[PDB]
Amino acid sequence: MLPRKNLFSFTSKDPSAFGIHLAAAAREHSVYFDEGLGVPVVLRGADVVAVLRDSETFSTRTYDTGIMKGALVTLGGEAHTRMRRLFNAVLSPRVISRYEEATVTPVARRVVERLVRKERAELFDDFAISMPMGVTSALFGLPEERIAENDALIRKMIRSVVMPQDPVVVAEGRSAHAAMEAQLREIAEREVAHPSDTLLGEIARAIVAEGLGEACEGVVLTLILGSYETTSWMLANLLVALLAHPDAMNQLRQQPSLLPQAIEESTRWCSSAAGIVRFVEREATIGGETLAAGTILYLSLIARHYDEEIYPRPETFDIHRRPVGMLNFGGGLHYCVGAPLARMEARVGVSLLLERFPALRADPTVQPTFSTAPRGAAAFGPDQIPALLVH
Ligand code: HEM
Ligand SMILES: [Mg+2]
Repeated sequence: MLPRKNLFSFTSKDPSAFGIHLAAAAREHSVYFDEGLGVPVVLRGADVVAVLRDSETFSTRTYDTGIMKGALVTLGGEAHTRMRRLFNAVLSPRVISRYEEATVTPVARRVVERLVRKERAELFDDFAISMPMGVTSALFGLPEERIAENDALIRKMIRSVVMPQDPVVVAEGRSAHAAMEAQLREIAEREVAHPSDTLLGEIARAIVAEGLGEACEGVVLTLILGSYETTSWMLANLLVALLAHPDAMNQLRQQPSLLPQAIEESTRWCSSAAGIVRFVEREATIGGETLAAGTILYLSLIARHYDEEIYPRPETFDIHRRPVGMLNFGGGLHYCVGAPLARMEARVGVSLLLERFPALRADPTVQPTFSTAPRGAAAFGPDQIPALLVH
């Protein structure tokens, strides 16, 4: 018997209360069975890093189902190394800067332009969502007239990865996947005679450089599923961090090149990634508790961020902290391959929003709530981001 607690149902109006709560609980026990999640959880940063380091004992087997079967994150050993090299090549710094100029800036400009005559915004709906809706179709040569349809298809895929059990929902994921696959096949087949300038174009060419033909559609769908919702929760909590710290927002105006390190601090102070899951391949012990072969284990990617031994005054948002060793993108073998795109999109989007709305600030009349199921999503974050845009 693990000790048992219910820490993930915690809600609050204070964005830092949950990380405080987890770090307090971790002082009491690192490993505990969370009755709200239904699984054992590892809290302490050192235990989480240790689990992530030992991929042979703690695998990604639980992910290897439905539309995720055989995908990058499910892979270990040599299989992962080979496929990971392909992904790394299509998200390298040259590619990131290329798509900064060709795709993300134009999209960010359009998104921000829409707000220009308005007095208020709810920046989750009006920015955090809008960014990846525009960026994903543009990156992958998907038609503008299908953006809503494809949003619904992707949300259905994502639902199926969250509800691996339910065979109707999985079945709906599977169908949505096949419609996306058909659009993306059609686009990928055109690349042979008419190579494009899109990212889906660089992928089709990288598949050949590694001698694969691994489907182009496959790579693209992995990137879509890994970015489409994550991006919105990262943007959402960046905006929270900025709008909640008018002293910091003042410093950023004075010195715009501080934005990247401000982003790094937003990801420590208010990470959107609550946790990830591992499969215990052979009995092991972590923080003194025994974990039977076959256990499904949840790793907190937040508690480390609030451990005062690692980050002093962790409750305080400091844009000069320059923190490292955050867990928001994971650690080890499966460390997020998309992190360069996420960082860039956050920087580009937010810089454009800030420069366009000198008066941008929190709206004092609405009290967002923070939870680990905001609007049902698998994230940590606010239910809305009410802002004032004028004077
Ligand atoms: C915006 C914020 C993002 C966050 C917070 C996030 C977080 C994560 C985390 C925690 C993992 C590790 C999963 C595990 O170890 O179980 C991961 C892996 C991954 N992420 Fe992200 N990510 C984000 C953006 C993206 C983007 C933009 C892409 C695609 C462009 C993407 C694609 C992936 C892929 C493919 C993997 C698997 C990597 C591997 O197994 O080698 N992510 N991400
Ligand atoms: Mg790091």
